[PDB]
Amino acid sequence: AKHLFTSESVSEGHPDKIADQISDAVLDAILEQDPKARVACETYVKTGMVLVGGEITTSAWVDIEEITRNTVREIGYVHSDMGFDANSCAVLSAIGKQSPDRADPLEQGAGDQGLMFGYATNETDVLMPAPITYAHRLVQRQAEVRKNGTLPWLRPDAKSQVTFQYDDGKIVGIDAVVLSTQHSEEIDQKSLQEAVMEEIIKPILPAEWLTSATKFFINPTGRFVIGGPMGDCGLTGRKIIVDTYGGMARHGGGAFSGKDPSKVDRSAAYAARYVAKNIVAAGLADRCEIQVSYAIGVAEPTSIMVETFGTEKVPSEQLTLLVREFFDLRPYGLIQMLDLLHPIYKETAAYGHFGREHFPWEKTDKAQLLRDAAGLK
Amino acid sequence: AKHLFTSESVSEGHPDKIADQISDAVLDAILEQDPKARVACETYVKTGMVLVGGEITTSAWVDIEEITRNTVREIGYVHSDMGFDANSCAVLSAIGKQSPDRADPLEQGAGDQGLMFGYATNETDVLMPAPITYAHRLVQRQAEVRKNGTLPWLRPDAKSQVTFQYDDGKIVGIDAVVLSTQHSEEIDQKSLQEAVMEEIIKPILPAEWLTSATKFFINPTGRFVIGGPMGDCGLTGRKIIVDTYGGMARHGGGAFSGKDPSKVDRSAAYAARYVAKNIVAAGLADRCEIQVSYAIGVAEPTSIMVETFGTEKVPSEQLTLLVREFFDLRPYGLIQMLDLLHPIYKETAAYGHFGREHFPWEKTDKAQLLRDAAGLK
Ligand SMILES: [Co+2]
Ligand SMILES: [Co+2]
Ligand SMILES: [Co+2]
Ligand SMILES: [Co+2]
Ligand SMILES: [K+]
Ligand SMILES: [K+]
Ligand SMILES: [K+]
Repeated sequence: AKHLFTSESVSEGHPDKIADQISDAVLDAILEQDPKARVACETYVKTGMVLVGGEITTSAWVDIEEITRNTVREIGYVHSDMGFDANSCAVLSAIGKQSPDRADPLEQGAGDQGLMFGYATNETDVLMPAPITYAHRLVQRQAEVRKNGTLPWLRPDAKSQVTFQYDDGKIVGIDAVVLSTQHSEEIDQKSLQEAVMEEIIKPILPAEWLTSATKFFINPTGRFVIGGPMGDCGLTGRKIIVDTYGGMARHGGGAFSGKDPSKVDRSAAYAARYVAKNIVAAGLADRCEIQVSYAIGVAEPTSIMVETFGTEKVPSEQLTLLVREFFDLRPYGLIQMLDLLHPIYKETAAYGHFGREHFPWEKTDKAQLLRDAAGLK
Repeated sequence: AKHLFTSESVSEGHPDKIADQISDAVLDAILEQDPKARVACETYVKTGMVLVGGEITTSAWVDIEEITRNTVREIGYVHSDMGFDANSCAVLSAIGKQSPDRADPLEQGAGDQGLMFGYATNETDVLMPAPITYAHRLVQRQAEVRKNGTLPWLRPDAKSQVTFQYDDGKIVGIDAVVLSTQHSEEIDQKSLQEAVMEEIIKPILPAEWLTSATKFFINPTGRFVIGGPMGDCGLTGRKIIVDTYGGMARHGGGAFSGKDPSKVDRSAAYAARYVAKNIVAAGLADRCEIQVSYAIGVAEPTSIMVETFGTEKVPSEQLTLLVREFFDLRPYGLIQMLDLLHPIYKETAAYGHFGREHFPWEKTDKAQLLRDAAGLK
């Protein structure tokens, strides 16, 4: 049966992502010097202004200003006529520093409560929903061609949204595509439309999916010239769905960036991506969504639900069974199973935390063991 | 089949909610004077500090400081030993003001792109998932008994999380309950546990659902004495799931508070709650989730999906059909259908935007017409 579904993505340099990247840049920077630092670092950015505020608990000494400005420059906001300059905006910070003050460390309990969700589906090479995969790929492409002089009239800020029509479970093709890139005053709009069609859209989207019918909307309102923080507000934790799975699978409250791995909100979610992906690369089901939860000071998850939406090749009790045998879902266990105490996190902060294959949670190393304990098959 | 599911809520005065309430307090305050003001007003609160920053476009003159402080006082943070004082914290603001500069206004296009989701299910009197209903009810109760001198040793900040076990679709009962209230240095912990059991938990949760087996965790880590902004960070748009449906139904990126109704992220989501609830009070299905999307400058939604998860009493094409006949889903249509240009919004900012019955989107006024166009039945 037909039905359509949509998902959105935004580039590096959309204001909430500028915030996400800065936070994580500070997370990495401390993790480089002190892999066991506790950090929670929420950023806010606004037209003149980056306020990076935190509670951090570490040895490390790190230069918030310098870190901030460098990140703003990588994204490329470097002159007042863009809307924001990395070399002259104000960076205020408000980071409270705490200097660091059971038998089996794996038994330490959850830092805070929470529910968190993970998905995979075999609809993609990366085991991700197609819409969120393609939306991310449009916006990536736009930062790519910007950065590499191909299309150098184009400025950082940009959104993509792709809407896919499916008949039963099966992607039929692409009903609409929308892309809106900040660009210089130099280029004008029909010429831009050809360019993004040539260079961002046609080389990313599968042709078989595009038809005579695909409604494309490229800068629909025209002249997107000042963007980024100018006239807008980024805060960490706002593009929370884009981070995940574009609205295909569910979400607990929680944001990732600027939280170190002791934070279940990040880790437990990475681990759930990891269990669900392994469940599917193993041929245990076609789609798998999984809810974990935790309660403060208990170590075991208060809840595990698995939902393979009628797509299992083994009954489900047996599934949740081996969910538990192959995975240490306790707070310190996650951190062990995925080897998290490293400065890996800024790369996460833009184009999808998931679907991207060199992160510890994307590897399908438990594939076979899951298969051949799922009976033997 | 058994499986469990969890949802979380937080009180007024959890820091992200303090932010949510302040933003919305400014939204209402302008809407009182200028119902057509465009406002987007993101707040950030941190130990000394409320930064309320915005882009606003209105006639209205309003006192951000005074508004902020009053809201902080209603929640009750009123003395340094709580962690935050409404009468002496600093309120900085950064609001850019713009003074206001097609044939059928209903045809004006979407302000921005987005996907948004709505749900109902007949699992509750209010047509909401039970977990998110009960979690909100625990935290409400805790603000209630605090505020009305029953339990006056208790301070604002608090979280609840309830985990429900279901056999097929049918709530069986409550596996675990967690509640963690900030409290004065006066009361200690065993005495507090009796009190919250007597006065917050036993009078809110259905008894038939509680058993011999219900794992209750009340202040698990003990002594929650300073809370609110002290040592933490609120930002608007962080308790985004709690706002919705606790993780039962899906989410687009988007936050509500501090956005006026021209903002699809709010409105379209309220309208989706409205269509889905009417679909179920009409007996068209048991659970209905609905995805709407929009693209910038188009007026019609780019996408409508309805998902009545095998629970329809009419086939689905016919459903999406009458989804379209009974509802004006265009940006200005939503605003018409739900009569939004009023100062109604601060009440939204704490305990659930939905499930709460005197908001324009909760009324089931299209009930019958939907029934008797759904064939006649
Ligand atoms: Co935003
Ligand atoms: Co949280
Ligand atoms: Co928070
Ligand atoms: Co948005
Ligand atoms: K964070
Ligand atoms: K959020
Ligand atoms: K907002």
